[PDB]
Amino acid sequence: MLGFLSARQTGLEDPLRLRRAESTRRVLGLELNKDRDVERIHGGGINTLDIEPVEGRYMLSGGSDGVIVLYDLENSSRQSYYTCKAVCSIGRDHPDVHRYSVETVQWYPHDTGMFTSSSFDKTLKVWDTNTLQTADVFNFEETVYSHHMSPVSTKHCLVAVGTRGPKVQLCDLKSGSCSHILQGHRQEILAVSWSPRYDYILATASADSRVKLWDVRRASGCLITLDQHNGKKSQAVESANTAHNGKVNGLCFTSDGLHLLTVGTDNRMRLWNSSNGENTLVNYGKVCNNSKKGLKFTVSCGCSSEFVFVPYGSTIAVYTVYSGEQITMLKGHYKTVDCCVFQSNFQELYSGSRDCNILAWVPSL
Amino acid sequence: QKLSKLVEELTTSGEPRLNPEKMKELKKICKSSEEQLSRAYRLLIAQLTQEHAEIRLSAFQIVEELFVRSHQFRMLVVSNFQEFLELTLGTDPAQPLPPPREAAQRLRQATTRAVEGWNEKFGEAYKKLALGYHFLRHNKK
Repeated sequence: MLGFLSARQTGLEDPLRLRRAESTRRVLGLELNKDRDVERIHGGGINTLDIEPVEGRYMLSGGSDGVIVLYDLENSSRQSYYTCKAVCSIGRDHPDVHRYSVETVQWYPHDTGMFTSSSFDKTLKVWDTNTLQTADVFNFEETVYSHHMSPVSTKHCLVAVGTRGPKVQLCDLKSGSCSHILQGHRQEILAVSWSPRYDYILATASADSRVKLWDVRRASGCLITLDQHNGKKSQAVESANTAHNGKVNGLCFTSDGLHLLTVGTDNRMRLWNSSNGENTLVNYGKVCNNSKKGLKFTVSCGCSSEFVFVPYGSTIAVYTVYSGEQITMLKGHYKTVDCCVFQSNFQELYSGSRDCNILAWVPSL
Repeated sequence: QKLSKLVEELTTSGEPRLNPEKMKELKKICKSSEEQLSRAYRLLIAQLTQEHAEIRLSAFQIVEELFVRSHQFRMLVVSNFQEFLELTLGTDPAQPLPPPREAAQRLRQATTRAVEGWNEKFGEAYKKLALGYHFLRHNKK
């Protein structure tokens, strides 16, 4: 570290070197901080967490009990020990509270004033953070497994919604049109994720073992359908070209958006070229998931080497994205982990689980 | 060694009762050297994994007394104790299938009472005791 400081100070190395290297070192040293706690408010398992993209100060959390909690992640107290207090909460007494499990919650990108949340009550509610009141509701004919707003699109403000229907619903928060559907999957869509690189590229993963990339502008079906073998087992596309040998219940684009991570109930995680959907054949070993719903996992940002923090049973398994090497397994939960979210400002991780806890993992030293 | 001798002398189910002199001798021996307790856990996993439920009860009581008294098992059960969290989650809760639960219901009640005691006994920063107690109270107490 003193070598790094000296090399930054004298200009041998770009300051970029020290940032990325020290962030990587912090991530490798990621450990359950009993020096930080998250206030327990959910009566049920936390299905989803979302740190706001701008300023990374506030975090949303949706539980199976239907409540939403809005936490402050900044140590506003002068002590080195603090609890991430719950700022707001859509509780059992809020008139608009979800009737059933909140499966996904997402801050509006570009501003912290709005956030959207979907539930097994077949609703995607848009909330005004300041008033804490719903500003819009999108009813769907079938329960929502996942929704996602594009983190990049300054132009369109569509929400891709995956429900048990075989169709992917696109809901325009700009004047409200929830009619658009992308057809081509054959079973429930368990995950949707917009590319962080291209405004209109959407990757949708479903129960039929397929992941499809769509250009929602385009009127002609999916761009690419991810294939495990890239052509070794080639068939007229009616049943082949599966991304996994089971249900694909998780999606995540890498930070730069040039690759796609999909995790499926075949206990595999695969990395795909997001442009031509080619399997990069990164191994990753065996990534244990048996989730019957969407599995929310994240990648690191702004480190020398990219990581992926994937829920592995009751632990969080940390892998290197481009080599597969399992860095470590963060072990602090008591039931299966549903979601982990990465605070890229400080290389911190927050993981929620069915044990009704949100555990913060902070780098040690 | 002497740890195993005391474990055999105490866990024996022919006289399944708490003896204070042996427990204080074990406390003093564990205080004399920390390495006594690191292998003691390995002995206790032998007694938890043993067929007889009374041996499991004895090893649980020995673990609890070393954690609360010796000051060397405290650095095993309240630090570097993910093994302890997993044994708490596997003892009272169902053993992971196919393997089912093998302990007795009286041992389940004893473990519940031990967890309730340890919630306040040593919880300055170890809250997964209380979280596991709540999970039991809402899933497989």
